[PDB]
Amino acid sequence: MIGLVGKKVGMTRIFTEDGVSIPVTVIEVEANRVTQVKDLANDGYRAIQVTTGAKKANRVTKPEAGHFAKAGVEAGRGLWEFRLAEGEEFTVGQSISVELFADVKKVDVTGTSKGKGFAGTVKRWNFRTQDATHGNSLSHRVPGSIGQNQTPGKVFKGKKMAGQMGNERVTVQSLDVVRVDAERNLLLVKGAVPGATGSDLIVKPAVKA
Amino acid sequence: QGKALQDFVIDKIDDLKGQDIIALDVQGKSSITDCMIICTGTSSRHVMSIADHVVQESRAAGLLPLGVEGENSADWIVVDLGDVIVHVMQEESRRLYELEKL
Amino acid sequence: NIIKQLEQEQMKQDVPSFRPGDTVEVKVWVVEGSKKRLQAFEGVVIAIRNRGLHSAFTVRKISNGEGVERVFQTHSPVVDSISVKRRGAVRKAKLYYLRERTGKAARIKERLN
Amino acid sequence: MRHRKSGRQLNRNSSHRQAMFRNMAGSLVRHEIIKTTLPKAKELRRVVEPLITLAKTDSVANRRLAFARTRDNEIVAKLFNELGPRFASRAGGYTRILKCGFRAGDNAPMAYIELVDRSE
Amino acid sequence: DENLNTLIDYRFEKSFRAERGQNGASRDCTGKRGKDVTIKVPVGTRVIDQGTGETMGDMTKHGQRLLVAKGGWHGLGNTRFKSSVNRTPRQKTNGTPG
Amino acid sequence: MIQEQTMLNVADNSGARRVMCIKVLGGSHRRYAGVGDIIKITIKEAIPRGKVKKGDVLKAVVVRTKKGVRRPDGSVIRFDGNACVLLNNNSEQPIGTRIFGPVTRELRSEKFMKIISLAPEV
RNA sequence: AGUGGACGCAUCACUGGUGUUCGGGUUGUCAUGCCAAUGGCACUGCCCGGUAGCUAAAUGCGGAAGAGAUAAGUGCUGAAA
RNA sequence: GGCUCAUCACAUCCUGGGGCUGAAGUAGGUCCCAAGGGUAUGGCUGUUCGCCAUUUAAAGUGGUACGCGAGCUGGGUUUAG
RNA sequence: UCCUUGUCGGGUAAGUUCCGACCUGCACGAAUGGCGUAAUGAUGGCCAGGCUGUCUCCACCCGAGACUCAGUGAAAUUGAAC
RNA sequence: ACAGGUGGUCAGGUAGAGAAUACCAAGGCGCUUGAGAGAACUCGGGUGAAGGAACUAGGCAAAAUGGUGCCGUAACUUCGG
Repeated sequence: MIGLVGKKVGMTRIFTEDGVSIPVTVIEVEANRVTQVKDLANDGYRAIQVTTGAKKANRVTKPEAGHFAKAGVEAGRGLWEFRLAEGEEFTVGQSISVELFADVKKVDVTGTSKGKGFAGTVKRWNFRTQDATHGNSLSHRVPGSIGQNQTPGKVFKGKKMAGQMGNERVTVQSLDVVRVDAERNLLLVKGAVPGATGSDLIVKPAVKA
Repeated sequence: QGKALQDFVIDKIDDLKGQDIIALDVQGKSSITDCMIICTGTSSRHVMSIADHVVQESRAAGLLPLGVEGENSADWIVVDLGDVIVHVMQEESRRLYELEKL
Repeated sequence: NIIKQLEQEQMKQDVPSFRPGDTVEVKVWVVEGSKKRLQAFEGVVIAIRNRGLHSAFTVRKISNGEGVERVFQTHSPVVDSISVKRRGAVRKAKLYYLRERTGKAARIKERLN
Repeated sequence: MRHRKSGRQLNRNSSHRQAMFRNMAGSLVRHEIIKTTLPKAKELRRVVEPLITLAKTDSVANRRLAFARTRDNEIVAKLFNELGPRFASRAGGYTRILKCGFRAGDNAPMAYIELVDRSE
Repeated sequence: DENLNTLIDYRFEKSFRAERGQNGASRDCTGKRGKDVTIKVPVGTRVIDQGTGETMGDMTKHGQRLLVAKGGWHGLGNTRFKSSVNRTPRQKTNGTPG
Repeated sequence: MIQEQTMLNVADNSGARRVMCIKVLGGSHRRYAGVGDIIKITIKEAIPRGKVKKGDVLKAVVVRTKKGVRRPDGSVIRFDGNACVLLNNNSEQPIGTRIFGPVTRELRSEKFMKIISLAPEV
């Protein structure tokens, strides 16, 4: 089925009567009004475009403003689409709430994780950190060897070495769902999800069994 | 429920020649076990059968044993039922350990 | 906002207040099979970390000549009753110095109030 | 990794930083005019404004704690006597940033941080 | 062998050679010890030799290993023979056969 | 967290007093032994009249760890001094008769009911 | 069906580590006129802690289950004969 | 030579599928297909190799001018004592 | 001292290192000195107690560079290069 | 206008045995490029959960003890140590 769109708010753990601690992630997913419905005849694939939240009218770009006007919905922070899965059909302007995830009980959450800047090789691919003593000079955490001798003479692209990590799309799969609240606009999921506090993210039913 | 299972285990072990039966009460002394029953085994074959006997009546009584220890050695072996724990021991091997000091 | 409201609904409102260095008696539940007992635990608190519903404190006792340190969560159902026996008199929030000194030479006096 | 961190060090150690704003807070109060580069003035609000709101009430202990900063009897005497009553009805924002181009030495961003009125 | 009673594994395979100890290599690389092949035998097999036709030991219990043919002795390379009397270590010492 | 090349204390009347763990068990590249595991050790100090003679290598079970265990409710049980209880080589039955000091309750799921039956403290 | 070893992603809510912009104890000395109270220097003067943030040893998850065409192989019908 | 970083081939160490088996079951022996993944820590000497202790299912074999010093060390090789 | 990792014992789980014992002295040998020697040594080797980021295994923090801006402004090398 | 070398003369207070050391008096300076960013990485350091040399050729580097007063102090020995 389709997913929902929320954002990280904080971390807390829920207590059971049996005395088991379940650390959950607080996700706030409100009424995700559908902005556009796509069909095979007109678009080649069946999907619906959805938005959430409210955006200040000054920053609402005028071409964007007309887009929501056609759908009959107010402004949003973004326009993500969730694909349809052969048998559930929706209409433009329909609002979907937390109650859709009342039975999935397993979700995969994806989003833009925290950016680490220009992180080193050790922080990126967890290298083995050449010895810092026993005569070692000016090379304590450098990558070291990156290639072979006069043979071919190139480093194969895809090599693991220094670069920028984080601030990229990443998915964590099969997260246990603990509690769903529609009246209080809450989504509690066992574990941790990518992104920081307030970063936008999308949650979908788990594709695994 | 402890007294009912205590009667259920003491009767079954005695049905297959289980001698030197003493029921201990460690309530208050220790916070792990509720009741302590001790048993004597002459040698390896039948004490394993006693362990085989008690584990299969437990499966037929609903309560699932949560741990056993005796493997490739019959000097000691334990079968657990939660509140009540049975210790079937060899007579020669018991004297090395304690008797009614637990 | 939503975090704080979620914190307060699961909060425990019957936890007594104890000082960092008092002698505290705590009874902790045990989940074993189908029947549960209460475990009485002796010791003196050496550290207090009061942080929301996840507030925790560390208690230390001596058993068979060996020191064991136990931690708890104040707002958890695992603990049942936290009672203070004698009130300590120390000006340090963190009593991490008890490890180096021996027990017999590190008795804490009463607060007298 | 400077995530959710506040306060700069300006390529200067902690010993310099405390002494740096020690003079900066005192000089701003004594004269009520300053021509310093923006990063000084931008980070200047960390110290002087808490000092001014420390002068909202007059007490012996309050002045002693205020004396621990600004390292000067003359500066603290200026507080609690005129900075207090003048800013009594104002809650915060005792300083204003006024960028004034670049210096001729090394082209650093010049800025003014000043009191609202200065009573001058 | 307690978990078997078969003896056909002796007519199907009658000749076996323990691997010869590999010759020493350059860079002062010694030869790896030939892996000891274990011949499983059912309990109660008394062994006779051509020559000293006396049993080295009867097989009664399960889980014990008996040695019937000890391995040879490794050879000595020219590096071990380094000296100034010859000033040219080139002689070779072959290993004693098992 | 106890790895190779470390000396521990002894929590039974076997005879050893200062033992040094010989190799961590559990799998390939096992960095750390937990609190419920089969850790094998060697003897560095023992009473001459005891059952074990100093220098022997034999299995053991760790009972107390300085870091502690992880309770399912975010709790740890810290100790003062790592301790172990000896084992036979072929069989995992400890040889000692008494156990000194408290023992964590997480070892119930570890299937080492020798220590649980003994050690009356906790 | 569970529980583990190695690797990867997320994470600060739990256990901690750091946390020289936070508080406190203390030595020598100088200074603020002095008592008291404070500031500088001596590696942050030496230490005890610990906000946020970062992080692991801390906790959640991942490898799939499947589908199509296949190697070795096992087959049905089946003539060439 | 060690540390770091790896790449490819299959004459496959394990995992995977089968034939024969002298395959009662388990544990195995040989061969075929299969490179997707993984494919030890220590004491001794500079040692690669190797003797031993001890783990894992495994501690595979090779090529890459027997990889990699404008990456690191110089313990062997080392002019001058 | 080629056979020397000579053979055995101690030390460690494991010791081509170290110490003790056995002499089969290729090529020990008595002022180009032999045998012991307290103390002494920035002398070679080995072992033990404490200690620790040497390492398992890396994380954070403080300063000087590295990066941006402004001013001054270098060198090896270079047949020609799309 | 160089982190180098260069002989003599005078030698304050505090605590300290001291011309060591930490601060200060008179005096002399802030060392002729700075303002920002708070990445990898390089250099000098601080601290660290559990382990305590398991790394390495080698305890290399680090880390550790360190003063005063009392008691006590081994084999050997040239009687001094």
